[PDB]
Amino acid sequence: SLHKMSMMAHRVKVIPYSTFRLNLSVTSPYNADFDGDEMNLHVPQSEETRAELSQLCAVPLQIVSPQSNKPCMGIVQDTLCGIRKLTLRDTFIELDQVLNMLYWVPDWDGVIPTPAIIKPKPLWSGKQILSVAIPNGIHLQRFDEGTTLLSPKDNGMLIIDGQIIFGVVEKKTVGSSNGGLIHVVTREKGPQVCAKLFGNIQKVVNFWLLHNGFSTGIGDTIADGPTMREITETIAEAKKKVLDVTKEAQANLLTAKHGMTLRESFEDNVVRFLNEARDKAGRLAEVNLKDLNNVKQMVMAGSKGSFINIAQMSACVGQQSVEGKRIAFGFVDRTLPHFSKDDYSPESKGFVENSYLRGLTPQEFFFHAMGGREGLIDTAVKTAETGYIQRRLVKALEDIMVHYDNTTRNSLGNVIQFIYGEDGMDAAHIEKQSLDTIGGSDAAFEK
Amino acid sequence: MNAPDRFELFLLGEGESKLKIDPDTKAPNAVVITFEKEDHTLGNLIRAELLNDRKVLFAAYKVEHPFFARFKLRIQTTEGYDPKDALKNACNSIINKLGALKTNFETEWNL
Amino acid sequence: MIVPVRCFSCGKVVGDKWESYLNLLQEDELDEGTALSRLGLKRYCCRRMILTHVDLIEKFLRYNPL
Amino acid sequence: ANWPLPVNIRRIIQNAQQTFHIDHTKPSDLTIKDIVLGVKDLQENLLVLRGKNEIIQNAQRDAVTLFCCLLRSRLATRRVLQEYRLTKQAFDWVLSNIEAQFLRSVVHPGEMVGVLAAQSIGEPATQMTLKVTSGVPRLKEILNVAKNMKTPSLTVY
Amino acid sequence: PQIGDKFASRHGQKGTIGITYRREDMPFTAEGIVPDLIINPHAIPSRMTVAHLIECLLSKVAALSGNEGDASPFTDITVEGISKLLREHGYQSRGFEVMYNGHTGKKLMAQIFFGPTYYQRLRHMVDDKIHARARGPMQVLTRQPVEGRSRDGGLRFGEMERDCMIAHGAAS
Amino acid sequence: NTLFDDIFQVSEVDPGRYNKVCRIEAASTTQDQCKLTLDINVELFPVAAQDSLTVTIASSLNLEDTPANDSSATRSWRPPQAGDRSLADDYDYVMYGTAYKFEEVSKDLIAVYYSFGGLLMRLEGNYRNLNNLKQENAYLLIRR
Amino acid sequence: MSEEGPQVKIREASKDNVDFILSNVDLAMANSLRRVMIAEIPTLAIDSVEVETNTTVLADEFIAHRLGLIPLQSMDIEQLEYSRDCFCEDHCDKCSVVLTLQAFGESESTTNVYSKDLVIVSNLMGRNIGHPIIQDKEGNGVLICKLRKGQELKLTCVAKKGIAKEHAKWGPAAAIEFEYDPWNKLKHTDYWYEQDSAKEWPQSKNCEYEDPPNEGDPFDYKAQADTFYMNVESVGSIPVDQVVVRGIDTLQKKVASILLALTQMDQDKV
Amino acid sequence: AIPKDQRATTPYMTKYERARILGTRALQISMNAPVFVDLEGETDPLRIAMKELAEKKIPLVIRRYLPDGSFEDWSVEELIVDL
Amino acid sequence: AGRAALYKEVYNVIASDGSYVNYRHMALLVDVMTTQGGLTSVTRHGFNRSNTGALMRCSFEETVEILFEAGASAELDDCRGVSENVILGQMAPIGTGAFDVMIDEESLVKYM
Amino acid sequence: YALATGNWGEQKKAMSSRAGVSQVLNRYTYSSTLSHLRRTNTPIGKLAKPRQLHN
Amino acid sequence: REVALGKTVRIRSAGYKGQLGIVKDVNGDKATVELHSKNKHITIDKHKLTYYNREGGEGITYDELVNRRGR
Amino acid sequence: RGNLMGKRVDFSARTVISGDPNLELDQVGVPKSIAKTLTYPEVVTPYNIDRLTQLV
Amino acid sequence: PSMILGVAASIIPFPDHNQSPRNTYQSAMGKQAMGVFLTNYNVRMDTMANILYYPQKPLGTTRAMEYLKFRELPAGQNAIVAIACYSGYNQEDSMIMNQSSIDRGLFRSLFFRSY
Amino acid sequence: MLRSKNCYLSEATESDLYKLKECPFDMGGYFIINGSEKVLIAQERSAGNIVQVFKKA
Ligand SMILES: [Mg+2]
Ligand SMILES: [Zn+2]
Ligand SMILES: [Zn+2]
Repeated sequence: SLHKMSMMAHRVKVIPYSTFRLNLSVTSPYNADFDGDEMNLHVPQSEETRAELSQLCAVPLQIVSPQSNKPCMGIVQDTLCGIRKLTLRDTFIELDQVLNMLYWVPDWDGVIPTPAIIKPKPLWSGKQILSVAIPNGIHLQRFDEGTTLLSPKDNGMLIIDGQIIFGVVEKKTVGSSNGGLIHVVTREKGPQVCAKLFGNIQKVVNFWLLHNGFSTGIGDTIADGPTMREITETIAEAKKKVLDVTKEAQANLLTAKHGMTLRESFEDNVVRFLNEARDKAGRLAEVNLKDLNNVKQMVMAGSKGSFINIAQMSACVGQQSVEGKRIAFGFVDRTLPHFSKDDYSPESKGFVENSYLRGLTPQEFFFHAMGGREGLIDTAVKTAETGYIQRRLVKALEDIMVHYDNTTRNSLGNVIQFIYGEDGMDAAHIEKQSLDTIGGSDAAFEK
Repeated sequence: MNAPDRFELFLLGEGESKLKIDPDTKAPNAVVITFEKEDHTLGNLIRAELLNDRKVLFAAYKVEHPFFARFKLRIQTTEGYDPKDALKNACNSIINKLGALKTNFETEWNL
Repeated sequence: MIVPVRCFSCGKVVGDKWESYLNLLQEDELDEGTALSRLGLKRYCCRRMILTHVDLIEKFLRYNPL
Repeated sequence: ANWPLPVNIRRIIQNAQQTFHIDHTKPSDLTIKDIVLGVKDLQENLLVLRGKNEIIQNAQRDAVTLFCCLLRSRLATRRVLQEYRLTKQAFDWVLSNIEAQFLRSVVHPGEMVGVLAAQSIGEPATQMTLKVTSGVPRLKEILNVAKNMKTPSLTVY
Repeated sequence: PQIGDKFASRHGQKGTIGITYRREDMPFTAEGIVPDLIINPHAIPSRMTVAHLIECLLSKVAALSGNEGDASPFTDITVEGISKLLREHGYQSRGFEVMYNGHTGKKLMAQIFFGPTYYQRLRHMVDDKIHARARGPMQVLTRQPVEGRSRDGGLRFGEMERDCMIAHGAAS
Repeated sequence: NTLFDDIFQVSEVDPGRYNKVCRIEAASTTQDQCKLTLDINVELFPVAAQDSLTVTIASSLNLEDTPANDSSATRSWRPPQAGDRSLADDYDYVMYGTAYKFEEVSKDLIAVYYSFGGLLMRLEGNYRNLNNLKQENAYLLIRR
Repeated sequence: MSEEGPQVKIREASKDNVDFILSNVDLAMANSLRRVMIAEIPTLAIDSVEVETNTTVLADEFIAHRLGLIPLQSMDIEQLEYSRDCFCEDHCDKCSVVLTLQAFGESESTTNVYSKDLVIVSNLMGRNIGHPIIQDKEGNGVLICKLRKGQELKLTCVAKKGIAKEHAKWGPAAAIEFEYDPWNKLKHTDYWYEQDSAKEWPQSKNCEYEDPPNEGDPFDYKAQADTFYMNVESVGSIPVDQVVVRGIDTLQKKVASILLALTQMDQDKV
Repeated sequence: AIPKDQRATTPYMTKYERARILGTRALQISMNAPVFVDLEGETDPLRIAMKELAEKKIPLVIRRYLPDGSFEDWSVEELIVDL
Repeated sequence: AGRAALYKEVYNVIASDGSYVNYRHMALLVDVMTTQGGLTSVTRHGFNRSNTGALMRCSFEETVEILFEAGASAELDDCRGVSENVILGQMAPIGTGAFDVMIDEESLVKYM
Repeated sequence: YALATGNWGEQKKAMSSRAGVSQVLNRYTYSSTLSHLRRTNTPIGKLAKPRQLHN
Repeated sequence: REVALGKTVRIRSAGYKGQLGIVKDVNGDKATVELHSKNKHITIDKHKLTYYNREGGEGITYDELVNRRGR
Repeated sequence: RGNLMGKRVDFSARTVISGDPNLELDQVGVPKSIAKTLTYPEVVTPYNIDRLTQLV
Repeated sequence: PSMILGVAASIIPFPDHNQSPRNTYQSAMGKQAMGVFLTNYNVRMDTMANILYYPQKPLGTTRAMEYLKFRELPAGQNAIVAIACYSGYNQEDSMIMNQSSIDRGLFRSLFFRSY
Repeated sequence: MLRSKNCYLSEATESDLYKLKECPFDMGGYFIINGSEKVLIAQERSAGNIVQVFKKA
């Protein structure tokens, strides 16, 4: 139980199977998955305890975390991908599916919205149904890069009277963002309204995704011939640059950066060149990928994956490193018995050229194994040290309270802060805002 | 052990009925019908046949949970047309179509 | 241990083809795929039922019974 | 310029504009004197301490300086009569909403601020990832107050 | 097997059964083949388990052809050869298949990856881990609930739970 | 009921990144100020470059039965039946949307932004007189 | 040609598979028919097993499951009442069929036990039910267990009526092929491709029964799915034609039951 | 000591105070105790407590303790409930 | 100046990965650690060597040494800390426990 | 006693002797038994260097 | 006192017709009878279920009260 | 710390968790056996006497 | 070069196409797989014993485990797996299993306990 | 330990192993004491008689 969101009060619903069932958006504060995790349940035994749990530890009352000043819950997993695909400009639904999707909304008033296109065939856009799920009275406006009132890239977001006008819905809108839809709904309406919005959005998106389909395959990580040729050319150019640097250094013509030896600067240059080559190859592979790619769709939605994963899976695996440095010489001036003495080539020092799809040679396989071992050891040590630090910090600040005179005092009564946060404001009721007076020029300010 | 019995998804128990109509106050001339022990087999057919009707302004069905074999059907019809009449007409049309299909299949298989 | 009676995926009865499959494999002298096709299994769901089945019943029967 | 602040004035004014159906063409009914007096009344109505002596009054006055700056920036006369054009009723509604939100945003006495701070600091430490020392060892040496850190540094301008 | 039983693949992809569907509700291909298991695609890109998909494709090709497939490391087997063999069998280069919804019968907009995959059943089952206590056996020294599920023990309220409840403000 | 009418010869159709929605640019073949940028579903209404498409903005789709006497708000749209003729019969592409922006381009040019669900339209007029009766939701009708 | 509704066209007939084309029908009816044929047809199968002696190397539950998975003849399943609807105590000749299996190991080599060794001891009263289904050329059947010398297997089974919804052992159909719109004329799916769609995606075997799409033609938004190609494979308990007829009859019975319930409740409430 | 009526705390009800009064009233109604509102078809003690608190009909007194030791009494009806 | 530098160092450590933490928590931590004239490390020799309650101090570390010192000296545990109430099994004066609820006669005779 | 308890030594001085030398053979699957029969342990009695994979 | 205690019984009617089990706990009218194949306990009326012999034989109804014996 | 700072309590349950998209945000699926095992005391009072008698 | 792996790592197919932590997790969790541990069972009295009903050899065999007798004593089954987002009930790490396959004897096993 | 020179199963064939109720796939290498199989885990230690020089803090 790291934070206060690790234990919250729910409502009992009896189910005919022997397993705890909870909403998907609730797992994020709990930091739990469904791979074998077990979680405890406590039952109050009195009326006052029940009332305290209902009015203080309820799930809707913990949407906004006072730690990061951001919501701790949001749309995750395949729901994010479904909401991104549904809101796309080219997504159109027919009457038969629209009626079912409208009926799936628990609090639908009973009014069928007018379809966007009526003359050739009645078609409803996905944004219309998503806005139907969104309660009325919420106005959200976000402008991304190159976003205008007629944005052609469908970026940003603009909501008027609970109706989506333009912009794809992604992690920046219904996720754990600063000024996302969840935060605005929680601040404007009650927490129960936010919970109902969560439920309605999840239901409609899940139904649409079930009746549409989404998958992934091996072919999503395969690039065309010219892209692989370009990646190979980039890798060869980087290797040639590294070889030239090594040749220059071996002739004592290299100049060492101030405060560094002749070896540290050379190693830094080598690792910088290798990292730049890997980044360029990954960017080329990502650019080559089409909009119908499943991995690209997952990455753009933000539900799972990243650019580095796509790079390592399609173009090239990054250089394996130990504690930030390359593979050390385990033998006498050698990394493996299969190499030669005093070899400083990138391949011999732990640089992987192939990708996961292409397969790894035994040497880079061993280097990757060493990197994974280092990662596992780091996690094992870090969890213990962080647990001890957290216990000490909790024990050292367990008696600090805010009294009725707006002063922060400990158990002994000593004054630590004459006003909480130097402003006397609750953390969960603070939003990031910009001050126009400080910025701008004198002429603009006067005008 | 919390395994539900396998016969509870198609056998009517005690105290519950196959059909249950409750009026809907959200929209005029709208009712909600709850079916017990069937799901996803005849509900789609009923919804499609109701959508084929011209005096039905709304027809949808949903299953609240896969654990329980039940679904709710909502029908909204034009003024002067009882939703039960529309349901009866859809059932009769389905019966006639199924009988015609069976007769045609038997005739084709006979040769 | 013993051959399954029915295919797990669809439900085709494959428990009566083990002896025929062995006889085809042991004297008819053809590869596994053609023997599976000759038996009557066209979907890989049914093919995997007897293609990747281990007959451990003989090992159990090797021990002296009561 | 982007800093966290209690009350979002922009959302309030946008909601007022949407719910009052401003014509954006007809002349406004507001007056400069009325706007200034309303702004001053709203500034004086923000209470965080609610004291009667001089010390508590001064503390309350100087504990809302940033919020007063933001309110003055967002409620200038030129801005009201040019960009965010509201009528008298809309202006009064905006002022009342701002006051209510500010009063509802004040901290509640009895909160366990120490435990909240400890958890809010310890969670990123557990979520922390893997030459200046940084990360878990640096946090540990800061908390333990080490007399001899591994990587001391200086910065001279 | 039931809901909650732990099942893991041969590439470190563990999981548990969340729901169980009958044959009719499961999606089906044009040949009437229904999958035994369904895995969310949101687990591949994060873990970069390409070997899972490669093994699935190789197993599908082997089942179609009837000859055992070789998956030994550092071999000459490539994805292109497996794709060519699958195309020769006449299914798909990348193993994608067209599936139909089991509820309405409508064709799915997105094609679904298909193919056999080796799976193992782990020793952890929900039936051996579910516990519930209400005024059970007592201890002798501390007069506190006993330890262990086999002895009808009670859950432990640790210091972390205590300080979390402190932060929540629920003193009662 | 009618609020706008022009020829609006189109040019430079942009396929974009989508497969069913295309963004087109047009220009009136009469007034020398009107410009129109609209996204349409080419799957249902294919459009080629250098084409004339008579556009029309109407407050309501009802015929002379109702002289655009407002009303017809949140009526729970019903499927069309036999008869019940409306203004959509004459045209081949009818869309319903919401106006959300009223930016003034210049001293005489004004711009009106419409959102037909996920599709946006930017109509620019002149003298604030041609596009004067544009206040709220309206129907867009396009004739070949 | 009986009525202007659904039409059929059989492409191939066999004792185990039937191929036909559905016409002038909607997607919902075809899907409902497929689902009913999958998991709605009553069938006779072994439900309860009594084990008297078991000296084999197989557990009792193993043999019970294997026997329950053995198909049985269900031609006259309509003449057998449900166990829950019968007035008997446990079972009788009018609601169940009793089968006894006895096996002993005499030869030195392994002695296999087949489904043909099952013997019906109850009175069928002329009904064509209870006979194990044998389709092998050698006429042996499903291999139940293997015995060596000195091992004996004596047990008694009872067969009861049931549907595939309660348990998968009552399913009469193995796999049902459902396909429509061989070409993407309705645009009901989006084809994943790398360089080309037609080249990468193989053509279905049903593409020869429909006209190929014409290039440079507008998308027909008024066209719906009306032609379906279905292939039904039977386990062996019930013939394929009888399987389809029973599926249609079961769907009709369900609709009629819904109508009867509606009429009865309308009468009661009025 | 009690600070007369020159009190200086907040004229509103905190979340903890709301929870405590709701729990105490719920327990009191759960036991056989008089109710000063029209049940109107409610039978859950907690909902009865919220109904009583809706128009400030709860005869409870809040005693806010200053850190020094002094305390001022605040009536439930005079406490503004905005949360 | 030391407190400001400590806050800057803590912020740099926290913001190194990219996570965001509200200023109030770090400010409270640095104010608590620098309440006296110098640093008070969060260790056995730091905050656990103050004039707080004996039970609360002993609950963290060195349980029997602190109790032995308290017994040798004259230590009175005024007992409004959370740890002491937890040990004694009483309602801690935190959250909902910071106030007492009383029933007035005038409201009873006025409501009824 | 040494083969059963796993403490290499006599009954006395058990706390000063190595523990875990003898373990019950893991028989859950063939692979588990094979892996258990080919296992080595490094008695360490905090340090990441001995746990890293060397060249 | 109660005859239905530790005697093998067969469940009649309902969804468990023909099942074999042994009654363990009997209280009032409902009788808790375990199941052989299924690892669950079902509570049914003692009158509904028939009574059999432990070794094996003919089955009888709840008339064992008159007989005051088994079999 | 093992008996006073933190102890073991009754009326607690623990089992493997699972996902359910059809459940609301503030809802937990409790198994029937766990619900039967756990109990909550209710004071016998008017407004619920009939329900309590039915449950008994 | 494939002989540098251990007994547990020799079971993983295509280990060079996988991340090293994934291989480590698979090697660690392989010992918990269910299967026929020995053919001597039914004659041995062990505290715990789990035997799969219908063990199946893997389709993607490796040359390394031919000498490990994995094909003679398999610890798993070959099941058709579809990677899709169906009904939203398999999110995070959950999976959807066919009821008909389970009823037909998929992944069921036996449990033996001795007192 | 099993399958040693002093064990009865060293020279046993497949038929003898089957007769003795022993699995032919068993590998041995463990000890059978008190009816429970025990396996000796290999212990890792630094090699002796090796001159090693290190740098102190
Ligand atoms: Mg987990
Ligand atoms: Zn099959
Ligand atoms: Zn009978």
